[PDB]
Amino acid sequence: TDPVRMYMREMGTVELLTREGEIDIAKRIEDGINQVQCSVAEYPEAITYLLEQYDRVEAEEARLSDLITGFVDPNAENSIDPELAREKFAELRAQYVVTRDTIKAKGRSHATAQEEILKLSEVFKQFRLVPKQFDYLVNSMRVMMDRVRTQERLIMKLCVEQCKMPKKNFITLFTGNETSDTWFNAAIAMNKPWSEKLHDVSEEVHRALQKLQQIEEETGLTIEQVKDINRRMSIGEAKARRAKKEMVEANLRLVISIAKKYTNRGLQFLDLIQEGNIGLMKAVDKFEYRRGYKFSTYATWWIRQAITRSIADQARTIRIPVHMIETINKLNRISRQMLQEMGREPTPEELAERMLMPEDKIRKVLKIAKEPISMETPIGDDEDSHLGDFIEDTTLELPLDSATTESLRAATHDVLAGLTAREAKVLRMRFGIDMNTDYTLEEVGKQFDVTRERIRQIEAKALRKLRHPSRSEVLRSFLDD
Amino acid sequence: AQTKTEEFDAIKIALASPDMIRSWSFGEVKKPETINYRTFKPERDGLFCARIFGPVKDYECLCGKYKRLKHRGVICEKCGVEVTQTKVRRERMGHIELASPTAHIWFLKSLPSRIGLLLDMPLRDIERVLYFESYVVIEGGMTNLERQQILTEEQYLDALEEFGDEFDAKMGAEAIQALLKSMDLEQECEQLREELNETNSETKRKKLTKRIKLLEAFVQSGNKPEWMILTVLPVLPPDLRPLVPLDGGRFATSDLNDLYRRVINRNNRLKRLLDLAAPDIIVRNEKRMLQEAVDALLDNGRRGRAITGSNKRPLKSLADMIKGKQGRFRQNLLGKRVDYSGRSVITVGPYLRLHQCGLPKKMALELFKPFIYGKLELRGLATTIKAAKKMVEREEAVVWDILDEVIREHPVLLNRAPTLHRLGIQAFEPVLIEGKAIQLHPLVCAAYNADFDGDQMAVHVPLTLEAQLEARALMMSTNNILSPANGEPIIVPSQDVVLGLYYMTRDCVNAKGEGMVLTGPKEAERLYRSGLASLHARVKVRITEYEKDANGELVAKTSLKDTTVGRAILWMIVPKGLPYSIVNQALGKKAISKMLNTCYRILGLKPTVIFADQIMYTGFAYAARSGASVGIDDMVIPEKKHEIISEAEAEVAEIQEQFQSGLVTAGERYNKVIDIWAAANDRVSKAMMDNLQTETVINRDGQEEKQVSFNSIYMMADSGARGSAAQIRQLAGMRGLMAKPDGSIIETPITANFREGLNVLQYFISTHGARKGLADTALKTANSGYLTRRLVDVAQDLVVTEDDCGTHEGIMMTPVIEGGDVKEPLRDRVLGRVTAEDVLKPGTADILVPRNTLLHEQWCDLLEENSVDAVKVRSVVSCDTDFGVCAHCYGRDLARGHIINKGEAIGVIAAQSIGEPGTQLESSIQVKNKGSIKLSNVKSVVNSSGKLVITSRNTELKLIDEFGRTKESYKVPYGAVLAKGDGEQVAGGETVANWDPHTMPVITEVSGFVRFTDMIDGQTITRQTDELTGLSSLVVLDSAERTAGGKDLRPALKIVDAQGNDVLIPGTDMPAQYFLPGKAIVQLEDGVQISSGDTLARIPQGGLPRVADLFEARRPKEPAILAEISGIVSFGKETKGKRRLVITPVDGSDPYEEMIPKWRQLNVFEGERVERGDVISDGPEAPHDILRLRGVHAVTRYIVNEVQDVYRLQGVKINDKHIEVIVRQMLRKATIVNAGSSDFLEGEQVEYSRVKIANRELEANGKVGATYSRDLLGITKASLATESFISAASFQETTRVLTEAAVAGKRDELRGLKENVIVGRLIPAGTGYAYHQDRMRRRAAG
Ligand SMILES: Nc1nc2c(ncn2[C@@H]2O[C@H](COP(=O)(O)OP(=O)(O)O)[C@@H](OP(=O)(O)OP(=O)(O)O)[C@H]2O)c(=O)[nH]1
Ligand SMILES: [Sr+2]
Ligand SMILES: [Sr+2]
Ligand SMILES: [Sr+2]
Ligand SMILES: [Zn+2]
Ligand SMILES: [Zn+2]
Repeated sequence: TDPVRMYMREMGTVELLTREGEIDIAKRIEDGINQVQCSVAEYPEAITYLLEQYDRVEAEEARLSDLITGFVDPNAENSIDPELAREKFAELRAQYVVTRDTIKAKGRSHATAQEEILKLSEVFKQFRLVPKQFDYLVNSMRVMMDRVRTQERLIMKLCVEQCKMPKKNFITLFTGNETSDTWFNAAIAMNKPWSEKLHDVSEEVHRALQKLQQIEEETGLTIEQVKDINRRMSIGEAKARRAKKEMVEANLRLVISIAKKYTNRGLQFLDLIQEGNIGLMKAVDKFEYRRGYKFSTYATWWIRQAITRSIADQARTIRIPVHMIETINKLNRISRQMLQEMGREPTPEELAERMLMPEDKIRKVLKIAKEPISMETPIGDDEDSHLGDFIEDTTLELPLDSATTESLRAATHDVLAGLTAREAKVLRMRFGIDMNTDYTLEEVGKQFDVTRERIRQIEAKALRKLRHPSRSEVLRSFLDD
Repeated sequence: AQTKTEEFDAIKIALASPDMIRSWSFGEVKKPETINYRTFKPERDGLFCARIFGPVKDYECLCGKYKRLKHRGVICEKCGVEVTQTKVRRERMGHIELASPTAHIWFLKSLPSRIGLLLDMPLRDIERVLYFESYVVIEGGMTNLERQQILTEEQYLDALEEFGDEFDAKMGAEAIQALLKSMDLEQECEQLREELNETNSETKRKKLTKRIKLLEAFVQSGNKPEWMILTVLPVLPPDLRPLVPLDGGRFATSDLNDLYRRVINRNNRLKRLLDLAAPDIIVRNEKRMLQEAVDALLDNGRRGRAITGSNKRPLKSLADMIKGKQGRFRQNLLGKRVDYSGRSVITVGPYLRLHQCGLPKKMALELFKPFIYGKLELRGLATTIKAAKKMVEREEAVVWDILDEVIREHPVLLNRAPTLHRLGIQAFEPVLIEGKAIQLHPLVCAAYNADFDGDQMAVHVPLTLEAQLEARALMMSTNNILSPANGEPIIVPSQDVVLGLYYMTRDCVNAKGEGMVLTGPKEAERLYRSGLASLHARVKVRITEYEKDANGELVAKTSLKDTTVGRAILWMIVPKGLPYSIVNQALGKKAISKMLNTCYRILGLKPTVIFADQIMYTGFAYAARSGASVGIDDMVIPEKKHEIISEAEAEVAEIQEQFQSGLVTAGERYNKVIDIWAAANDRVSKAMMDNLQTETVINRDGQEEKQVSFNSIYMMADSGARGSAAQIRQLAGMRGLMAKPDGSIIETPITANFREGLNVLQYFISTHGARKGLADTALKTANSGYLTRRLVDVAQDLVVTEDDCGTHEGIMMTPVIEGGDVKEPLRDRVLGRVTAEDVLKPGTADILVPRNTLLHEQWCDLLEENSVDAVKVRSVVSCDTDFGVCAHCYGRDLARGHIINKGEAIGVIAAQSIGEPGTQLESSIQVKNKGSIKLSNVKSVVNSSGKLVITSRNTELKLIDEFGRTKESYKVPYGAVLAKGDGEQVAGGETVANWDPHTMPVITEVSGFVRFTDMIDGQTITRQTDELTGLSSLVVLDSAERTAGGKDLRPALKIVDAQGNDVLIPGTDMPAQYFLPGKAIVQLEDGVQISSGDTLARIPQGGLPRVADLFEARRPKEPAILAEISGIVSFGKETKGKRRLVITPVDGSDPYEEMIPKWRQLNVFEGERVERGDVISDGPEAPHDILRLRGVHAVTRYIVNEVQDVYRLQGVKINDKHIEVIVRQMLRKATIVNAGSSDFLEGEQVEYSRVKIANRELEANGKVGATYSRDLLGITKASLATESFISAASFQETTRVLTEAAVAGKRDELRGLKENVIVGRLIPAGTGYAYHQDRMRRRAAG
């Protein structure tokens, strides 16, 4: 086989790092996550979102799980108690208004304001979020970044390309000011051939800046402050993810050692390693360097968890649940015991006693535990034949029976023709003959001019004439079926 | 225009687009789920689904809310299942969206790589990128890497830092898809045509032409190279890969289902890994197996080998469904189960007619089951279908009466395994007989290879009026009394019928009642059955014979004839329109077969059928009356059996004395002793035919003894009923000689016959030939059956197109004469054939014999009196008839009595006519007419012994008669002894020239002693035994088997005088040294004096495999050398013992040279005017060499004659017209010389070029005349070049054909016969030929 050989040669180049070498990578992981957490704390909308989504679940009475478990999780500087949940989100709301009056006065972050913003970040770092709720907070900065650089690209499109302008003059004007319109109209005041020809598209350049300058009022930070955090956030995300790769790459040899034992079960050899590598992903994300224990012991449990879960979920054609798999494994262990202790073979009456389960349960599982047989199983060969060749189709109706159904409808049509006019219409509605819908006794009465009780009389009258041997000799032949 | 009509005419195959796959699909398979363990139902979005593929039940939903056939085409809002029939699960397909592009295995691994040839990159470079080992350059500019450059990770890192941005290179199957994305098909073809201008090449030119042929076919169809790598994977319908509960309870699933799961599993994992942290090592490895997952799904037997989850077997992949000896493509013909069919053991039916068979009562009731119900409700006996079902099952008396009414006038086909020729399936009108066995007519049993001992026959029943008519008009036994292989009738009496007529016609010396006058043939029956006269004895009878009139019929000649009593009774059986002389003689199998053959052409088809049955009825009756019995006393041993044996028994011991003494050597004893027993075996056999052949002696009338013996064994041998003369030899006389496991014949033969008790040693000796002969028979059917299969696949797609083809050209036909004996006359050869040119031979006064007319059996009689020779008749080879045979320019139908009607498939009959009877599989010139021998170019020299050996390369023999004219022409080769010189009178029956047939002797010129210079024993020469002169002789070995010691030594004989000096060759002052080539056998010893004319050294040169070898056009081990260009030809330079032939004419240019091996003996010396196609090396001729030089006529007659020679020795009669049909299928496909429209080499049909040349020279804007040379392809070399992918993938390799059809974008218009059998359409032959012409005509207009 080809795919098995070169995989061992790809990870063979990467050497194993042990002891203090593991900590060097582990330190970059936690510092990488913390740098991202600092970027979320600096963002003003994240403080608003944490107060907005808190009132979404708290207003719907006191709960315990689902959404509240994703939030809270506090650390002072499991079922979460309502006493502390109301307590921790209380000072955050108080810090939202006190660190706002200093921003409106003078500059954005002026001396005293800078002291309170750093105080505001300390309150935000107190909370820890579950990945489910943590992802959208990052998306509140990822999608909004695709609104700042995209609109600036539109400004650059209708000035540098449309008006044919050098890129040197754009550096000083679109960095020092950014906010005001002292770069758009100020360039025309110098009087230049490529500066005066900007009036042709003036209704699109600084007008589109209202989808950029409005962000300063939407979020609470200037263009200088928005780009400073978003670009810094991408650093921490690249810090952790790339360091987690090095931890996985070095411990790929540990995955193979565990995967070789579970080969005779069902799944292919390479499928066990690839699923085991996904188990190694969980063994790094939840791992800490503050644990003070061996990485190999913690990784083995997570790698084995991924293999054991997939080995029962997949492998077989018909899927067998986790609880049902455990009973099949229990059957095989006692079958080895009872065969040689007694003498011959364990009977369903005797096998049910040691399992502490009723006879109707064991005899049911034995049928489910059997793997479906292959289609091309050779039986005797000689003239070359398979199992799938001798299997008959029961879905198809016989051509003799198909002709009988056609003959029955043709016979009944001549039978209904012999009836006295209205007698045929009733039976064709009561039994749905030659009609799409089947009608009830109440439905005919209102659509046949006659009363309700009379319908029962003429129905039996029509039947009696067809119960006669002289008239219905052809219909009596269909009674054989 | 029609949109919803499913009536198709053509099928096309191309590469599928990812968007086109979604068009087939109805939903996406995202889960590897199948069926729940609790309730056996499809799950969500797995392999088995109701929302995607269709509901499991007929017109029902999964939950069971929507019920009854009321709802149709209703999409559910609770489940999402369309309320339709469950047959939708057989037609609807799904799709799997791949996260990463995975390559197709059919376009990658299948040689010589479709992706590889399109990109000009070897497979080793593609796989290393795809497999994730190295990068590849896609875009190029000023990066020094240009294109398709393989780069490692360490090389790619340094290359990006130096350049980057503008440079583009990717890794994996994504790179290959991007490489096929960037390539421009319009500009790649222009560049390749420019470079093929100055540097052309010869052998390396083929790969350059291969690329153009691949690129040009890719653009014209519009396949797009981007779809080579799969992005969307289609899924099979759940019904084709089903999970059905068996009788026991355990499920049964397809191997495809197990393969599909291991595709989606890693597809779902890759979708997870791409968003949940992506390290390159793991991601590339997940893409590595996903590519292998599709590879194992499509064709498992390529890259690795996947093992089933529970079973230890290779899984049936998507490719394995089509191929594998028994799949889906191959089961359309062979593995086809058929309704309305029966099977039972065959039995005799003497009371039945030729058109009647004895079909069982209980079988016919079961077979015509629906036919009973149809004519039971119609009669008014049964009320409905169910009431008619109860009457049949109860076996009512009235049902048997109706059953006979339906069977009457309804034909029934009878098939026997195996069918070698078409007569294996014949229609018969059944007669109801009680029993479980089927009765067959004894006469038609000769057509099949059937014997009533334990054989079984298939009983097929036609259903429609069209099927009933083509069984009576075509497949009926009465219509098929003649064989399609030859003009001789196949329905010929055998065994009991022959023995009955033989005893009836034979005469005795003096039986009861002799010398009577007898009034009519009626009084002959009056005497025999009453008990007054026997069947034998010569008695005069009054007979009234009716001869054929010129107009017909008035001739009634009555005369007294001298016959027997039994011959007169048989005349009543003989029809009126037949002479009395045909029944006058004692009738055997050879004589009775002539009766039906004469009765056919003289009267018709109807009279001879009634007569054929009348012979059978009378044949059995008089065979029973005779009472022939094989007794132990009938096994008569020759009077002096052991007397002859004793004369030869110790005669072996006489040579045993010579074995020890030294008169006759040990090697010469074995072949001399065996000749005594061979002569003794024939002597006992000839003595046996005296006490068994004519042993009567006791005659009451007179004192004579001359009479044909009335022995029961001789009666079976002389008539030819059962048992030939060879069988009687072993039983009464002597068994003969037996063979050894090696192949040699045993010293002492079995003396004991089957009359006496054989010995224990003798019986163990005889067993070897029994277990070897039958062992050959066990594989004879397999070898000849493959030969029948071989000839069909090449000629099946050939039918009669036109009524007459406008060419007055054919093949010269001469009666085959071997040495001085005629095998087959002109009458049997030119019978059926239609003449191309009128008869111009003078003999009797007449006004010409008309051409383009059918030669009748009576018309050929006129040519016999005039003695006509060499007639050019219109044949199958010389035909310019688009695609098929031209009817009139072909010949007669052998099964019919006239010309073959248009529409009938010739190639299928031609293949079966040779494959069926395939199971049964000169040296000295003698003159009879008086004259005188005159010789030209004589260079004869008289030797010491007294042999007139000629020292000339070319010698011809001529005879001068009384008047002074040439009579016969014969060729004399080198190394031959002439009896008479120039101008000598010869007697009637005398040999004039004699030479050894299987050798090439070397003759010396100078006389004297022989020196063995450079002839060291062991180093160059070895000792063995020559098998012609013979004794112990020196054998010269070629430069391959020689030892390492003697490397540079030339084997040559030096001629010296009495002193020791060399005798000079008359002409040059060079010493006499005759250089001997390899393989040559030296007879002379050292010191032996030789005269002028003495031989120095001689140079040496099956059955069914021979026929197979000639049809496959395989070149022999020693091919014959032939001159290519006519003119003044001279030799050039020398090496050791070989000559380089330089052929130069007179006109311009003409640069040609040849190289010839050293051991070959030539037929030219120096400065010879040689013509095109002359024999230089004697022996077998190469099939390709004859076509190259002699033309497309001498090669066609070469195939006919060489194949027939094999069948003539075995005793098989096959016409020459059947062979030439396959010859036309060998000559097709020709190489072009002159520039026309496309390339030079290529592969275009002969007629395809003939349509081209007729269109180019007049119109079509081309004006160029494309010159073509005919090529020969032996069956399998021609059957591959079919213009259909449906026909090809039937017998050829399936994966290669389907890939070639997809890339080129081929269309199958369904014209071949094999093409329409697979799809389930009417055959473009016979009845369906007139149907097929209605659709082909409306393609141009519309
Ligand atoms: N024993 C015997 N009989 C033969 C043979 N050939 C023809 N017949 C009989 O001749 C009758 C008519 O045959 P056709 O072939 O129709 O002759 P036709 O065209 O000249 O009328 C049939 O009688 P039928 O079946 O009763 O048909 P019909 O007379 O009811 O039409 C058939 O039995 C033969 O070789 N042997
Ligand atoms: Sr009314
Ligand atoms: Sr036979
Ligand atoms: Sr047999
Ligand atoms: Zn439903
Ligand atoms: Zn022709």
